[PDB]
Amino acid sequence: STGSATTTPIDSLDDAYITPVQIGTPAQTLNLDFDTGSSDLWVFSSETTASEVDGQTIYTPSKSTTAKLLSGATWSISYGDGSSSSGDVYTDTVSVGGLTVTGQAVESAKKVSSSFTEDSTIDGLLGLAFSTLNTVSPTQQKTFFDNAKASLDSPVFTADLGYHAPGTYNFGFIDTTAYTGSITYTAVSTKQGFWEWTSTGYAVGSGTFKSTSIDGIADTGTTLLYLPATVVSAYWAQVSGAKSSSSVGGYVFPCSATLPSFTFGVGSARIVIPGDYIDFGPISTGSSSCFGGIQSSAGIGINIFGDVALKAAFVVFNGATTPTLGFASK
Repeated sequence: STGSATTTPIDSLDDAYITPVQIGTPAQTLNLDFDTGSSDLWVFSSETTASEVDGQTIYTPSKSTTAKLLSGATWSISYGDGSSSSGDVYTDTVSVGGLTVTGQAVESAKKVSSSFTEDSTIDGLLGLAFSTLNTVSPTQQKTFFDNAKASLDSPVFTADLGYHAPGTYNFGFIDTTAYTGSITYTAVSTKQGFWEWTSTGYAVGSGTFKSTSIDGIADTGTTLLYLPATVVSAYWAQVSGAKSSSSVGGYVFPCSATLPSFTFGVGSARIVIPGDYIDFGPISTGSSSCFGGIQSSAGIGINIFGDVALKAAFVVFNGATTPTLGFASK
């Protein structure tokens, strides 16, 4: 089997992407944030505290003839941005782009933090990291991809995120019309539960490539590109007026600037992020100070290849017995 679904930016900055997902019988369609950096499929629901729902579409398990309470199971998750959610668990039928999994754990939110409430466009998350990070207790649950894997034509999914435009998540096949050149594959460590790999270096604009190993994660659920302080300083030093602002919480630059591109290495190959992709717009409405799309990871503890980086490529998440990542230009 295969699946194919369109993924759409939630706003004009590409802050996140939503993909429609069918849950239950009859289908309830919710728009979920596919997140290769976490491993829980959780949804706003009829159980979510009413004051914490503001415009989201909810899953109502009592209206699904295939929903079953997973007795005793609870979940609770906290993300790198300080947001969180928690609740109980049902199993139900879940379909993405024509690919159907029965018995998928659907984590029903009883509580969500303010940032989720405030984002009416995101009805929940669909985690695509390794199932060892799933938070369900006392019996850890499998991701949608893990449950679908055996049925797929090939044990893979691909992320093709758009710049200010729709893109695609495919399951079970490589669309060879969706990229240019060849796909370069690179080793993955699953030891932290992430799609964790080592970039071979970087360049700023037309500058020379610096060979240096950068360990990080491919994370569709993170907006920006977080890299070591040395790398980020070298980038922003090429932008007149750019500075790190403790009050704003990162590098900012004049909105009148034209930004240089940023290149990262995948083996001997190179992925170029156009400068425009690094502009995240005014820090506040109407400001002439703009927020940078490349930020320091020094306070995180891990480097993060988020959407800024991934949307410059066609990305293969290869869930074979030994997992690997593939990157192609597009």
